[PDB]
Amino acid sequence: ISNKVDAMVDLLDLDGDSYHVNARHLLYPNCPVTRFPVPNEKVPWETEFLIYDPPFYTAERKDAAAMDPMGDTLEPLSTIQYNVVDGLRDRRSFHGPYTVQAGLPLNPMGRTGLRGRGSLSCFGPNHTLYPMVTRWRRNEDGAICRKSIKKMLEVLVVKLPLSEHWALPGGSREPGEMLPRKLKRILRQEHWPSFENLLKCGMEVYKGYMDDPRNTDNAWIETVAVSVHFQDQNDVELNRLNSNLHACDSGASIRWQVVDRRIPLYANHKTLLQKAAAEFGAHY
Amino acid sequence: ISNKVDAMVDLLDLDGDSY
Amino acid sequence: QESLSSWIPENIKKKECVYFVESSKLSDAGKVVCQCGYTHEQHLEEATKPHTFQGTQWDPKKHVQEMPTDAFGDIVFTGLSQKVKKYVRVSQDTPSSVIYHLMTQHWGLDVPNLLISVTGGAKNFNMKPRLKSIFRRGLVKVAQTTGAWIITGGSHTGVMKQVGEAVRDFSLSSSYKEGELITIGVATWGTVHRREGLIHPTGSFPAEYILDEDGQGNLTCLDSNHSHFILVDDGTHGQYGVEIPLRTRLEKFISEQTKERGGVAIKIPIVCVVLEGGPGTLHTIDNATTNGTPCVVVEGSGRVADVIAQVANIPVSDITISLIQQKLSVFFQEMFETFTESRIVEWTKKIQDIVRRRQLLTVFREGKDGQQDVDVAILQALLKASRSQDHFGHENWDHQLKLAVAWNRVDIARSEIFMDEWQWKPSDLHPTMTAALISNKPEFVKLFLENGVQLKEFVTWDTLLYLYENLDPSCL
Amino acid sequence: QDHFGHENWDHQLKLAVAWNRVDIARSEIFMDEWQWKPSDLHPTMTAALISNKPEFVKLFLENGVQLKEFVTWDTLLYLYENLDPSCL
Ligand SMILES: Nc1ncnc2c1nc(Br)n2[C@H](O)[C@H](O)[C@H](O)CCOP(=O)(O)OP(=O)(O)OC[C@@H]1O[C@@H](O)[C@@H](O)[C@@H]1O
Ligand SMILES: Nc1ncnc2c1nc(Br)n2[C@H](O)[C@H](O)[C@H](O)CCOP(=O)(O)OP(=O)(O)OC[C@@H]1O[C@@H](O)[C@@H](O)[C@@H]1O
Repeated sequence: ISNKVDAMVDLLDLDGDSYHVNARHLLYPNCPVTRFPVPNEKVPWETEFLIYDPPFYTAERKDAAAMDPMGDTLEPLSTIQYNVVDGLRDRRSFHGPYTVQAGLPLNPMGRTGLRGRGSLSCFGPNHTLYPMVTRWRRNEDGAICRKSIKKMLEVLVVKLPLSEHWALPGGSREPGEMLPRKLKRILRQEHWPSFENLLKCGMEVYKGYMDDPRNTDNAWIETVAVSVHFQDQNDVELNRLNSNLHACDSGASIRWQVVDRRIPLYANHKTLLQKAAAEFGAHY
Repeated sequence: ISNKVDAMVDLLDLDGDSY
Repeated sequence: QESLSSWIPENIKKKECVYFVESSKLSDAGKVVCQCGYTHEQHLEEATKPHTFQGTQWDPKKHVQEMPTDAFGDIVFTGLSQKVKKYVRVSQDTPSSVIYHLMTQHWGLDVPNLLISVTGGAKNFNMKPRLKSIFRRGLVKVAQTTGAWIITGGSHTGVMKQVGEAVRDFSLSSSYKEGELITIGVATWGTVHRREGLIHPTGSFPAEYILDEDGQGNLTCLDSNHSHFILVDDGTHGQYGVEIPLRTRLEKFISEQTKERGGVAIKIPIVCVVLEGGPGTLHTIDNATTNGTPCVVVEGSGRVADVIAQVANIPVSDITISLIQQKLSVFFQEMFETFTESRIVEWTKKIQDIVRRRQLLTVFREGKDGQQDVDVAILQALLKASRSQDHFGHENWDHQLKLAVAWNRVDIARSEIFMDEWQWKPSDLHPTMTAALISNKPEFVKLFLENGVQLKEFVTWDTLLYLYENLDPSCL
Repeated sequence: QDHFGHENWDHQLKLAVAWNRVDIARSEIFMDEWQWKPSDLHPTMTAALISNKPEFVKLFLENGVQLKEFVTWDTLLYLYENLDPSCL
């Protein structure tokens, strides 16, 4: 009775904008100077704004970038062929003709809050392609595995120990002729990856602007997403990649992964995978 | 008393067509 | 175990596909799948022979063959509890008399005073804790205090998973008679995950079974909290429309049976409950309601049940087809675009009928009004429909009283029966007074003696002779 | 937080057992996130027995861990090694 009356005494007594977000965080990575705060209200360039005073972003070594070293735009040594190919340094963007002012390429998405050289290699947009291998995760019988809502996709991901994060085997396309060699030289072989480049004809999931933390008001990153899919698991490209492995040279392990909401990847690097979920009816 | 308090705990917890 | 293994295979028989049609469609890296879908290059795994005349293609009649069942026994679900649960394997054409005889005599079950049926959708659903506890407590109390059968599906996903969950919740305490919530399960044998570890002829006694979720395709796994399983055969690998017809036939034949204990005979009442179904529940609810079963749809977390709850007391024919379309367009986001202009017509007609008869239809009103322990709500709807039945000679009164005495709930007797319907001359309660005395029911004898039956009468020479004949058959 | 191999379940249960509040375990952990095959609770059952937590051992034994199993030769050897270090 005493215990029953106490809870009863207690009872009587008690009675979304889509603009880039990661690129706008404070404390630019590995840079002592903090980027000036830009709210979401005035992030676009066209929007009214009157207090603009960001420190000139300076890379640690802008000279070795093989592009314009001009962290400060006092001397416009750079001659960028806007909307045209400039040879070694690409100046053609997937988004389209962006606004140009004072010789500094303006970020099409908006004002990130920091303008300068940036961690990106080249002054202005930097092109990249992120390849992804997607197959349906299979049970012991080999049939497609079901969650409650939809299929499971099985995706191969690679991390290096220093990153403490997982990312797709993609990198900046240093060679114009053959991107995959530099993109995943520590993964395939370059011989098995010469074969992979011969087989490099898949399905184009996403192409356009990418939200990246390095994005300054001058340099931004746009990505290309290619997805090769496996229908059966008896033979072909699966065994071709199994024998097509020289990743044992260095680095950490290369591993297949399931597609899930809590899968450890970079914040918006996994937005590419989320878009790829629509390719084959994936449950996130 | 124990039986009387239980119903009281329950009380406090609960609260043309013609075709 | 000696006379049981004999009374199974030479009367019960299983369907098989004798003919050897090749694979018209090969799916999921498999060529053995041929129309019906078992292994081997042929349609089935039988002898690869011309199989009489080599007539092109097969007919579910010409090329389905019935041969004696080879799978039966006591399934044990590995380390998940040591309870040993019976299972049998049947086909389309087995008369309900055979299954009733097996289940009553050989399996050891007792004839119930009520048949509560649990039919619901199979898309997994998650529901609020209040309604969750209410449903569990109500189902367990109504199915334990009356000794009723809880016939339902055998899968491990959905409403039947919820009732397995509630049976587990009962076994958590199990104040007395732990193995008394017998829940026979009905499911298709052709869609079971680890069913190849159960095919053992002339007795698969303790045949261990392993359950593994997220390791199947579209097929289904067995439950672990049910007490009995009856699996049906069609000689098919991936169809889901074979258990419902047989279940309806058997459930209809059960209610035909009459129970006679103590001198009063009643036909077993039959009630139905639903929870967020899909397209086939508008079969089961209609098929149940047209007969006269008190279907009990619950308001809350419903794809289908909530639709009836929403359109429930709104009067008949006041709803338009466009109104029903806009009602349906606010609840079915996943397939709101795959709904044909003809899919609306079926649902409109069936909702029209179900909601038109509000005497049989009953909405739960989870917490608004009548939010009792569910047991009395189900009993109240059942007695509502029993009151709605035909009666010419003051039979409703006596039948309802007999049924209340057959159960063991005096609150129902005093708050529904004994309060209403007038008349009830004290001599009228004599026939059920005998059963109440025989079955040792002191509450009901007190209530009857309150209403006017005099112990000075009702003790006749004939009545005393009857009572001494039915004396407790365990006494010195 | 990140979890690839059903680690959230085990981590939350380990943390609840590390604390001494069974209400949290039953109202947040043990009610949700599905699955939890009775063999999964064995690693934390050992810690619950070692640290003298009767409420958690009752709750685990309610969920399905059978005392017929989980007493292995290795498990018994482990338990006797971690016996209360203040005993005769
Ligand atoms: N979705 C992302 N993609 C690339 N970077 C990202 C991403 N998210 C973040 Br936040 N970051 C930042 O880079 C991290 O903060 C690291 O501190 C930065 C580099 O250090 P790491 O983590 O060691 O290397 P990665 O990030 O894996 O790739 C970098 C490659 O290597 C360089 O030479 C460059 O040419 C290539 O972009
Ligand atoms: N054990 C199962 N039974 C029926 N279907 C099942 C089962 N397991 C799975 Br896997 N599925 C599949 O899902 C079906 O293809 C559903 O279409 C899929 C979505 O489920 P629902 O559409 O929500 O539910 P219904 O289609 O209306 O069938 C209600 C039935 O009728 C009652 O008598 C009971 O025998 C059943 O509950």
